[PDB]
Amino acid sequence: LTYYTPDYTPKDTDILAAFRVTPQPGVPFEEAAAAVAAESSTRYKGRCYDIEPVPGEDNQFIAYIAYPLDLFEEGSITNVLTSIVGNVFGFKALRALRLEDIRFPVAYIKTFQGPPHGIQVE
Amino acid sequence: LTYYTPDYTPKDTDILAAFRVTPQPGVPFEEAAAAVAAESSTRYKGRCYDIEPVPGEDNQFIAYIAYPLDLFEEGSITNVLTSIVGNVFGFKALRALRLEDIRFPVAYIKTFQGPPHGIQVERDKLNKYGRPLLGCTISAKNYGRAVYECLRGGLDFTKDDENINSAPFQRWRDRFLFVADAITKAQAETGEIKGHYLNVTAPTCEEMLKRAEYAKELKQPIIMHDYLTAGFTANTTLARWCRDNGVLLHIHNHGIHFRVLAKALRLSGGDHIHTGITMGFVDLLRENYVEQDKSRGIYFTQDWASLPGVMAVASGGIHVWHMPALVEIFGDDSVLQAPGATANRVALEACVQARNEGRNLAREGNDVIREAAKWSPELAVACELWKEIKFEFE
Amino acid sequence: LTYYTPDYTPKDTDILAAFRVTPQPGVPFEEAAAAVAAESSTRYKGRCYDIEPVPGEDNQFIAYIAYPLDLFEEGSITNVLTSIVGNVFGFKALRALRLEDIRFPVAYIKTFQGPPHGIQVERDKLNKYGRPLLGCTISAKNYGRAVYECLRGGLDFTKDDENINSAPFQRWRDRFLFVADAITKAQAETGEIKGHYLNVTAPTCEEMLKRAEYAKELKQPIIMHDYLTAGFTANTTLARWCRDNGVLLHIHNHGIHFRVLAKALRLSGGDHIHTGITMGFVDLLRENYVEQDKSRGIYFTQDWASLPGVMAVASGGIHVWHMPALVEIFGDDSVLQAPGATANRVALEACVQARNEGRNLAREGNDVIREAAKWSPELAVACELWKEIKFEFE
Amino acid sequence: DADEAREIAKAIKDFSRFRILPEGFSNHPGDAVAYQAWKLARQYSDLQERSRLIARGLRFAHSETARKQIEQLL
Amino acid sequence: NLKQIAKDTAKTLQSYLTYQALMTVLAQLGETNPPLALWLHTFSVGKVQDGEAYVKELFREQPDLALRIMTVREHIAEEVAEFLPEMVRSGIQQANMEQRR
Amino acid sequence: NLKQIAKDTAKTLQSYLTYQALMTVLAQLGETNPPLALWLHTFSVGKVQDGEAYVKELFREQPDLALRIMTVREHIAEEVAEFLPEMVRSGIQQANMEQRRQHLERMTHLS
Repeated sequence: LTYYTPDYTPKDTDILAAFRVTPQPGVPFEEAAAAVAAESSTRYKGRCYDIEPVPGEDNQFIAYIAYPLDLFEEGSITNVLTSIVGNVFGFKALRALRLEDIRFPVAYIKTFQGPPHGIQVE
Repeated sequence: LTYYTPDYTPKDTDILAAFRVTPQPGVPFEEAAAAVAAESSTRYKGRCYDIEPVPGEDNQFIAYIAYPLDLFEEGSITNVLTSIVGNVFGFKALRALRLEDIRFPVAYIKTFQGPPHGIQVERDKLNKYGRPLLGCTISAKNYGRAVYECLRGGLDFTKDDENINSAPFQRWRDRFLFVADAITKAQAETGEIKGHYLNVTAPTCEEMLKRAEYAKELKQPIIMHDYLTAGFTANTTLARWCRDNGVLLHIHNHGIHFRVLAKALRLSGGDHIHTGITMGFVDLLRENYVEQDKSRGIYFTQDWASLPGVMAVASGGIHVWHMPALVEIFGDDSVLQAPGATANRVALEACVQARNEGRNLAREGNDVIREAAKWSPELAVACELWKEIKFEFE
Repeated sequence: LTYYTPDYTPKDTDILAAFRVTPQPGVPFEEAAAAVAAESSTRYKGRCYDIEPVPGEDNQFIAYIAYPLDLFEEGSITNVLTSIVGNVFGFKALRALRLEDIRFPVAYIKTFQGPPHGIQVERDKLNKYGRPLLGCTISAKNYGRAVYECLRGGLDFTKDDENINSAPFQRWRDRFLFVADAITKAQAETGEIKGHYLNVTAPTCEEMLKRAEYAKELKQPIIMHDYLTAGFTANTTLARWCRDNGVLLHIHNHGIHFRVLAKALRLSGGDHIHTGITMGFVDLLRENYVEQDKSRGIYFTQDWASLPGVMAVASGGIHVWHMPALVEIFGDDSVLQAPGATANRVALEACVQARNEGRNLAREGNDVIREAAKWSPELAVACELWKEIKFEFE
Repeated sequence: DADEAREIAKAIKDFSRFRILPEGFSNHPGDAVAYQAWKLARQYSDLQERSRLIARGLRFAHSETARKQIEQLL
Repeated sequence: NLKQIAKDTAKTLQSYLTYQALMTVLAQLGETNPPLALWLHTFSVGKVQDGEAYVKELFREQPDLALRIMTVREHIAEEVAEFLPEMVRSGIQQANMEQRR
Repeated sequence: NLKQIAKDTAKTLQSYLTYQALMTVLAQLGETNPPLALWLHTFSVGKVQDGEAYVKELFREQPDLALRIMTVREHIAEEVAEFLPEMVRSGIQQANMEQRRQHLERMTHLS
């Protein structure tokens, strides 16, 4: 339960995910989000810092999970898409789970080289 | 005059310089700083945002210039050191100009790869942990016979310094064998693994590629060269020969201060470089985060953001009796310079245990050297040779 | 004190240095010079053979130190500049120390290969004979469009100076095409062949090997980089890329004087370097034999013994109206820096014929600029912009 | 944690390296790390930057005279 | 009294100014003439700051260092003894404050 | 350099000027309070240098007499220490006349 600290502001350099979560009956909204931020990774742990709900839809809530910077390899999309959602889609305590967004920092975007050609170079 | 906007906060991602400026008579402090931030570069312009003065010194003022992020090339120290101070040292409107500091952002530090080996990575092949190192400078056979008996006293390595290249009396090939044949006869007979640091300097680099492929074939330890009479361009062809081999890490009023030269040299590479302000950059090569100490030359604040450290080299001279003065100041993670070599290891190893008892090694340093004479005859000779010079004139 | 034998003539084959020394108070002139010749090297020792003083200046004396021939490695400038002044600048017994001169022997000059191209060899692909040259410094397309219209006024080349590397707004590849596509549209439309001098500076050298193999594939003229933030080691991997290609020749109180830095740089390589004493090294880069001129900084005598010359670059600034002052001083064999570019070629070409008539171009220089306005409207504008400032206060 | 007690042991090191006690501070390490957190907070001339060093400055300061020196910053 | 202490101090001052000579002497010959660096500790045992007693022993060998020891003292006694009135008073303000607190 | 020297000289003679402080108190208390002089003589032998940092140890056990030692840094440091400029250089000229004579004593022995 040190994987849910809402008393925390995610830093300028953190990697920062969202999740449109839907749990089983009776499962609280605060333990399904600690069932996501902890079983992704393993000061080296993600922490669900916010728990915002969704109005007028089937019982969803928006989980804001904040992984550190150093947790990942510079310039890799396979690592980022696998160390985050490796075995987190495989729970039975959730009815559904989607990954709506990722914030990459400024510090981690410019490790990558990107598209070779752009709106100018084409 | 759009190069001086003090109504501006430099961003989280800006590149950010300082300058200890001194102008000609009558030249204002606000136009000399726009004479720096504009003639460096050319939304694409640096802007001197602050103009702070210096108390009790010859008319200096501290100019804080803020270049954008995109102005520069990712991973280059030659570009950063040249697009900033290209033709800015060449004015006659200034009496002097120094470059005291640079803040790199977090976003631009981790473009670089850095030193190949750190405070952690150095201890793999180097068999020394938690205690600093030792190493002393040295025909062709007779030259090999002398390093044959310096490492046999405790020296963790030795130094082929003072510029020994292939002369007609002592060629380059016949120096490598006789200080490789002199390691194989002191590794097993002393119980530790030692190197002999050897120059790779050649006229070409194709010859320098043969003075570093012959050295470590699989033959030989971690073996270095310089940065002067060479560049951040010359030592990039061979500091990235450590990206295959792990073999070359030691780097041996009006200027650029060394802490700018030390940011340029960690980020380039190398594991222990040669050199409040003496404590200043040695808390930049070794630390992770440094908060702004204006009385230390550390005028900025930048976390290093998880990148390998780099140790320091003792730079005062011969130090045989003045051993516990270095152990506190450079700490654990540094490097220092056969009877005359066995006195070196004993005085080093003794103090470190008298620190860990809790004895104040600053106010007690000489008596720890004196108690280590009663089981070591080579420290019986040295303490009488050095200086007890005092004044009790109160 | 066997490092000071004034009873000795330095041989025909010795290496032979000078030093403009300034000691601390009370330090004699005869022990500071033995503090130089001994701590440089270590029959294998340099010997200060002469101790001549300097008249009417702050207590200097000229120390003549003579190292043997065999002490050094054949063909290396890094060794010569490092085994001589390694730890000799680091004394506290001297207030200052400069290195004014070096005599290389005849026997050691012709170990070196030298500049690849000379006063003869430069005129092969460069289509300019018997008259000096011209060249001015300059997004990515809009950057290519500007050199597209500087060479169309008479500029023999242009300069990608002030440190333009690949930034996120202007990459390295998309700058080469648009100033190669801008040469193919000014070679035929002006009747001459022009280059655009481009930087090759990279972080690594493996990237620098791609910024110089892409430039001249067979694409492109003779294209250069620097010596600072780089070495005689960094620019040896690419000055010997001119040993295949002929493509990079322009090099762009207490010190080392430039004439030592100029002996180091002819012998390294390059065809025209950037910079009584202004006349001094420009009679070392260009001459064959120079006799001893103590009032010119030329303290020694060494024939260059048949090795390729190297020209000079104008180093005073913008010079549009001050054209005939440069033509006499640097002579024929030198290099100088679209309406604003057509005024440059006209003022250069005019003076050269008024020299060959016999008119004294020193005492007549401005009137030759004035008669060239009556057929050129771009020199009608420039002469009014520059300075007629005088004093007739007799 | 490890790295915060790293620097607290550094801050008590320099506070005890001194031959002189500075103004308003005593021998306790709560005064040591609140002396550096005030000595390095004089240099800001801005209000919303120094409170990063004032919340930590009000986290350690042991004697009441060492509490007043932190209160001058506000 | 009040006057003889000022000549009493001036005799002690002159001694310490000769110290800064010999530390400047010793820090320079350490690399220039190292044969003349380990023999300067034959004459400076217990009291370094002597002026002529070592020279009376150095006449029977080479005495030339003394005339350099007395020309080091020139540039410091002409540039500290004039600036002395504020340089000693400024440290009084420190040692007034540190003891009052 | 020289500012390295001059700042070192600023503390050395200061500690010497705080000794003539303590000696003026020493002769003073041999006449007023001979018990207080015999106890001040007991602490004086303890071989403790650094006169500025010596008076601080006095405030530890005796915070009162350490003010009278400090008192004459305004009062006796004006009749001893501003007289130093005309009383150094005069002695240097004397040493230029005392020791130059013995270059002649050897020369007469060489004569």
